[PDB]
Amino acid sequence: DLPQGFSALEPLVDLPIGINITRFQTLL
Amino acid sequence: KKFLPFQQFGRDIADTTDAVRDPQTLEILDITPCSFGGVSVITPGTNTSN
Ligand SMILES: *[C@@H]1O[C@H](CO)[C@@H](O)[C@H](O)[C@H]1NC(C)=O
Ligand SMILES: *[C@@H]1O[C@H](CO)[C@@H](O)[C@H](O)[C@H]1NC(C)=O
Ligand SMILES: *[C@@H]1O[C@H](CO)[C@@H](O)[C@H](O)[C@H]1NC(C)=O
Repeated sequence: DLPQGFSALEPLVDLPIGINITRFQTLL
Repeated sequence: KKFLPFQQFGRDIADTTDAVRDPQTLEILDITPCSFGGVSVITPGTNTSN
C-alpha cells in the first residue's frame, strides 16, 4: 500500500564502523 | 543559496566549486573567481605614432 509520488532521502548519519553486513532484521 | 545541513560545498557544471561551508563558522560562502580579460592595444602605425 506504499503511496505514489516523489521524495529525496537526505544523509543524516555516517558510521566508520566497518561491519560486514550480509543480513539484517527489523525491531517491531 | 539554500544549502542542506549536510553540504560542505557546491559546484558548477565544470566541477569548479561555486560555494563552500567555513570550517570555523556555520556560514556558507559564494566564491567568484577574480576579474580578468584580454588586454587589447589600439594603435596607429609606428610610422605615424607611438
Ligand atoms: C562477510 O561474510 C560472508 C559470510 O556470510 C563472507 O562470505 C564475506 O566474504 C564477508 N565479507 C567481508 C568483507 O568480510
Ligand atoms: C571555530 O572557533 C569558534 C570560536 O571559538 C567556535 O565558535 C566555532 O564553533 C569553531 N568551529 C569549529 C568548526 O570548530
Ligand atoms: C611614413 O609614411 C609616409 C607616407 O604616407 C612617408 O612620407 C614617411 O616618410 C614615413 N615615415 C617613416 C618613419 O617611415
